[PDB]
Formats: sequence, structure tokens, C-alpha cells
Amino acid sequence: STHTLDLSRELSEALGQIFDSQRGCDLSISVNVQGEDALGFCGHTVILTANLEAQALWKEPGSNVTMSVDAECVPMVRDLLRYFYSRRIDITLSSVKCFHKLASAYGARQLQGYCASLF
Amino acid sequence: STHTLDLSRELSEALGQIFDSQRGCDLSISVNVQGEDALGFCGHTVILTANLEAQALWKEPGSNVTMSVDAECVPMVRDLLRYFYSRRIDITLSSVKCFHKLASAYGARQLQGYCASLFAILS
Ligand SMILES: [Zn+2]
Ligand SMILES: [Zn+2]
Ligand SMILES: [Zn+2]
Repeated sequence: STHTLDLSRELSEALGQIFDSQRGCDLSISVNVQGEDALGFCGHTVILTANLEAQALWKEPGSNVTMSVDAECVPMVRDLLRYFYSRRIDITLSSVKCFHKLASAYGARQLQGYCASLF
Repeated sequence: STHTLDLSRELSEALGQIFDSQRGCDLSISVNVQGEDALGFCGHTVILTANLEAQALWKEPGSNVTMSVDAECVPMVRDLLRYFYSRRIDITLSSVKCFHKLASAYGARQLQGYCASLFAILS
């Protein structure tokens, strides 16, 4: 009797693209690299607070957060933050070390255990 | 050699629960029945503007929108709005006509096509 229309497969890229746009943000994320603010991004608290992986970024709208990362892991930060939206992430043997360090530091427990397996 | 961690199966209910909570809204939706404001909901423009199905609700934060619906279709409005978040919707023979009317009037084109096809299957 019940029929379901299911277009939820579109959600991962719809949310990923919200991050990519950097429009309508309500959270500022500064990326500290050995004492200096090397990178910046903005976030959407409505999306981030719905995700247990992004608990380090659970703040009220209008807030500012500071992340600290090592120079070698800078090219992986954008991918980590997009993963908090899309809930999808591509990991290689050359990036596993950095994603394990980032996930441990920010308590993204699903990603942390996934990288640990690949070590 | 690439390995993909994919937890996107959680997205539908994570977004559905944002609508259910009615917290952190930036859009007011009034449902008008026969000239009177019968019921109300609040929305999240960050989620709605990312969805082509939710076109009729593409507004700037702080806006107020009014939806006119027939009295018989009032029990279906919550499910239509939740569908704009979750991208999942349950349709029965007793609800198909109301979802087809709502989808047509508000331009939810994927749902409109689905109701039209489902009706041919059920009857
Ligand atoms: Zn069937
Ligand atoms: Zn693998
Ligand atoms: Zn039809």
C-alpha cells in the first residue's frame, strides 16, 4: 500500500556543494599552521550540528573557531571539512597519515577508525 | 589506489530531523486554508535553496512565505515540507491526489511525475 519516492542519493553532493560555495555561512574557521593563520574557511552550523563527526565545530551562529594543523596536512583540511557535509571521503596511502591525525585531533571517530585500519 | 568511506546513508534522516526539531529556522511558512491561516511551520533556507524541488520556498533568510492549500490536503503538508529536507516521501492511494495537487501547484517536478505514474499503477 505504501510507495516511497527516494531521491536521498542526491544529498551527499547537494551538501558538498553548499560547502564548496562558501555562501550563507554563519561560522568562521581559522586554520593555524605553526603559530600563523595560514588558511580560512566558513561553515554552516545547521549542517554541522546534525553531524556527530563534526562535534569540534558544534557552535552557535556567528561564532569563530580555530583549528591547528601541521604544514604537510594543509592540502587535506578542505577535504576533511567537506566530509562533514557530504559524509564521503577518498583516502589513499599518501593521505591516510594526515587524515588519521586530523580525525584524532577533532574527534571524527568514524573517520579515525577507518584510517587506523588503513595504517 | 583510493578507498572511500561513505556514510551518506545517514543524510536523509539527519536532514529530516532538522525539519522535525523546528530549531534554528530563518523562514516562516504560513499555510492558508480558505482565506484563513490554519497552520504554520518554519524552514531552513540553507537546506531548501540546495533543492530544486523546494523552488517555491527559495527566499532570503528572515522571509515569510504563504502556501494556499485545499482543506482535504492539510494532513499532507508536513510530509511535503519534510520531503524537501529528507528527499524521501511515503505515498498511499488515499494521499496520491493531494501530493499530485501540492507538487503541481508548487513545482516539485520529481514528485509531480512520481504521483502521476503511481496513480496509473494503483488504479
Ligand atoms: Zn507497487
Ligand atoms: Zn578499500
Ligand atoms: Zn498525473
